[PDB]
Amino acid sequence: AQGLAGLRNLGNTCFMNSILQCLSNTRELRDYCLQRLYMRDLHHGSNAHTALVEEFAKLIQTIWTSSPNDVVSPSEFKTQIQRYAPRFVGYNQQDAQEFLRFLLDGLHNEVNRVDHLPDDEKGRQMWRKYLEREDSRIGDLFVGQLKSSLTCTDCGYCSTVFDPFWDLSLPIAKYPEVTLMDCMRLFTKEDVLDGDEKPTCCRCRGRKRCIKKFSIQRFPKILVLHLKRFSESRIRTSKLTTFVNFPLRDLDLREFASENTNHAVYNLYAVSNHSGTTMGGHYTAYCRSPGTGEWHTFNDSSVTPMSSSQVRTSDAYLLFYELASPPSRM
Amino acid sequence: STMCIFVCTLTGRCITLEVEPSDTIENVKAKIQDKEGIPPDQQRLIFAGKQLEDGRTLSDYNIQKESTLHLVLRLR
Ligand SMILES: [Zn+2]
Repeated sequence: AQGLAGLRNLGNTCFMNSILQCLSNTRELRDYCLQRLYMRDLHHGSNAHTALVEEFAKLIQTIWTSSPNDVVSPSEFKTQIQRYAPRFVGYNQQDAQEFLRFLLDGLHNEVNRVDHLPDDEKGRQMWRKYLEREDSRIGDLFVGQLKSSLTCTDCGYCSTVFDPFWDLSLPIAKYPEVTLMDCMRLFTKEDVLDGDEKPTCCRCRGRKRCIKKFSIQRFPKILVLHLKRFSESRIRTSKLTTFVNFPLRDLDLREFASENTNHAVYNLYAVSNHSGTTMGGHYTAYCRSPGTGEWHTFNDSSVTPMSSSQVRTSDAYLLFYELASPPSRM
Repeated sequence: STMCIFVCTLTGRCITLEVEPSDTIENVKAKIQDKEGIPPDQQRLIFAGKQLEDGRTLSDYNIQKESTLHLVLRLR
């Protein structure tokens, strides 16, 4: 159908509704539920756990078989996510990306299929070793691979490690406006590790000044960008309301790649917004419909149309991007 | 078996931690408070898509040398 169903607030659960709608409008994750491909991936025999995935899929199936102006209650799903993640027991407001990390962790767990080399091959081998422990249809969408290059300024050896990632938490490159590209450049900027942040260089056998640099070895099909909208002031968390100018189309991240290879352009399809103060704020979601390409505002039980020129606001907290196809020949 | 891991702070700069694989997450959060002044109950550490939970060790998450933990707070 149209998937324009609202989600009832069960008590400061707008953070949950916001993430649920972003996932509901993640096309391949939604089709995973609607086509019931998750049934073939659920585990059987002893020590199997399936209730979280089953209730998540039933909720997604309910959203995309409902009529317009319908309000769905995700109370049974909340029972399962809080069983898996006890942080969400009760009815206090939570952080949407903390909820996203725990939810995707539980969904992926219940459908899991459970030196001498150049940099590229070492990255490929470290990826295979990760897939020996984590490999699911959900991980096939979100997981990328970060490359961290640490060069000792004394001996010049560049130590490289490859960390998988399900999302990227980007610092706000604070200044009225800041672009998303600026936040990516700060994340990938060379970091001088000196003073008491000098790491141990095993070659030099001592603490040395080193230069650390992030790059992206593998780009995921779904790239989730989490904006670090906080500063710390005397033990008190303070929200950063700085307007971040992120694009709706043609987010080109080829310059942040480990190897200059072009398959790395994204288009926006969902945004999770946090408005208000650091505590007592409110969560909404702007989601592009996969079938029609039209944007809608999801504010708990209320779903209304919106223009694409209304999606980019200062409340954007999590950005959901999908990888575009490489350039067509002729 | 001591190793250096990194924590990406709120500004993007990394701090360096001297740790053992058997070090608990609260031990790691105690060191981050000494350098960043963020109480442990406010810190959230992300690695490979997982949020590090208190009662566990670094080895439980397969955190190796020179890996990077990503520090984030909470919007509520
Ligand atoms: Zn050295």
